[PDB]
Amino acid sequence: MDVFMKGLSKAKEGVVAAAEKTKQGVAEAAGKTKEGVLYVGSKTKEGVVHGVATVAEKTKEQVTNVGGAVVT
Amino acid sequence: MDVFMKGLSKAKEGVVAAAEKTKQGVAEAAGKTKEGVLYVGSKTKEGVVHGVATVAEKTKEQVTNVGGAVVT
Amino acid sequence: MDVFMKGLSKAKEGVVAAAEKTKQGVAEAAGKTKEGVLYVGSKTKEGVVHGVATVAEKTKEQVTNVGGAVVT
Amino acid sequence: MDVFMKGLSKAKEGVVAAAEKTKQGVAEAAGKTKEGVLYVGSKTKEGVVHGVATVAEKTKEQVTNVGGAVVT
Amino acid sequence: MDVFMKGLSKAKEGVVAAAEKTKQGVAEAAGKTKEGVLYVGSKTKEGVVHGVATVAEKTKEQVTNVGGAVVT
Amino acid sequence: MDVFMKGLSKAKEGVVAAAEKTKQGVAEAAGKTKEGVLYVGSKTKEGVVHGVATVAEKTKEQVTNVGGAVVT
Repeated sequence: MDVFMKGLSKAKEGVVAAAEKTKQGVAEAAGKTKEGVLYVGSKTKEGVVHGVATVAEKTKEQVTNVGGAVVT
Repeated sequence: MDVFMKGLSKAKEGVVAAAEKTKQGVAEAAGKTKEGVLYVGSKTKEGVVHGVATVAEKTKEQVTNVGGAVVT
Repeated sequence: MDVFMKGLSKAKEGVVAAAEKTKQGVAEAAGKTKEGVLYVGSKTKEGVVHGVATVAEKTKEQVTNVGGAVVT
Repeated sequence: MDVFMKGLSKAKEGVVAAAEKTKQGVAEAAGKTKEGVLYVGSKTKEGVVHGVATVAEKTKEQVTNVGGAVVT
Repeated sequence: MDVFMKGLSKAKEGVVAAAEKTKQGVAEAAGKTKEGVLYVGSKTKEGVVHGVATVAEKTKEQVTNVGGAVVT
Repeated sequence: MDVFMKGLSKAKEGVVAAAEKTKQGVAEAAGKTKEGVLYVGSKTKEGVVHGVATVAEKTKEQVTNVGGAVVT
């Protein structure tokens, strides 16, 4: 539940770039997150949690652009 | 539950860049986070949590841009 | 639950850069965080937590930009 | 956005009564309430607010029952 | 945004009564309340707020019951 | 945003009563309350606030019960 607002992003002879909560080359395994969570008289059971992640880029001469400007 | 607001991002003969809570080349394993969490008369059980992560970039001549401007 | 506000980010013949709580080349394993967490008459049990993380960049001639400007 | 849950309300030779957030003989005028309200880059204007309320019961021998049991 | 939970309200040869956040004979005028309210880059204007309330019960021999048991 | 939890309210040859944040015979005028309120880069203007409240019960032989048991 994220809110993103941008009023009047004006650019003239320039660059108005903006990159929010971006993931790039990220490996996550068996993680638990909780935001704005309410438990009232509740029960929760959970067994073994097994997770494995991997991010392997073998790269050369890459131009990656998640938002913004790249002039090469 | 994050809120991102930007009013009048104006640029002229320049650069207005902005990068928020970005992850890049990040490895997370078996982590637990809690933000704004309320437990009321609740029970929670959890078994073994096994996690493994890996981020390996073998790279040369990379131009990565998550927001902003890159002029090369 | 983070709040990001920026009013009138104006740039002229210059650079207005901003990078918030960014992670880059970060390895986390079996960590527990708690922000604004309330326990009321609650029980919580947890088993063995096993985690392993790794971030290995073997790199040369990289131009990484998470927000801001990079002119090379 | 209220939640009301009742599990196994059992009664035997007795009374299981329950009255939640009830109003009775209540007068409200020109009040403003806000619960879980989020304003993001918003404008709000409001003129004169004129309100008048009145609750007048001229009564005798009344048996009022909002939930529960009344044995007279 | 209130939560009401009741597990196993059992009664035998007795009374299990419960009255939550009840108003009775209450007069409110020109009051402002705020619970869990977030303002982000917002403007709010408000004019004169005029309010008047009144609760007048001229009563005799009344049996009022908002939840619970009344045996008379 | 109030939370009300009750587990196993059992009664036998007795009384299990419970009254939470109840108002009765309460007069409020031009009051301002704030709970868990966050202002970020926000403006708020407010004019004259005029309020008047009144609670007048002229009563005899009243049996009022907001939760609990009344045996008369």
